[PDB]
Amino acid sequence: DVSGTVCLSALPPEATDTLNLIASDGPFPYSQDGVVFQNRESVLPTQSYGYYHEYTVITPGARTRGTRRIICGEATQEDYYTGDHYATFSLIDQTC
Ligand SMILES: Nc1nc2c(ncn2[C@@H]2O[C@H](CO)[C@H]3O[P@](O)(=S)O[C@H]32)c(=O)[nH]1
Repeated sequence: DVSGTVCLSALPPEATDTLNLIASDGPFPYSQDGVVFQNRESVLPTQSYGYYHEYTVITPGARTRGTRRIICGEATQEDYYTGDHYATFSLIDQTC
């Protein structure tokens, strides 16, 4: 299940940077950005393979990719944020 919707303005600023890179088709800072997210745990709605893609949301100061990600779906404005490495997701509202 999706935890609710959150205003893009309420997420860390780096989430806005990721969304802007997704709108321009990169380039992305990590080679793992844009790979398929399989939704293996069934947390997001069931869809065909390839419907979802995952992108890193940079954690300031981290040496690794950390735990924040944006997951996009194929629908218009369907983007989810996770701050705990795919345990919970919120739908991102880009209008606020
Ligand atoms: N938990 C989880 N991670 C996934 C799934 N599909 C892809 N990933 C992730 O996205 C990338 C490719 O498999 C990997 O980098 P990462 O974010 S560390 O975790 C892996 C999935 O269904 N579940």
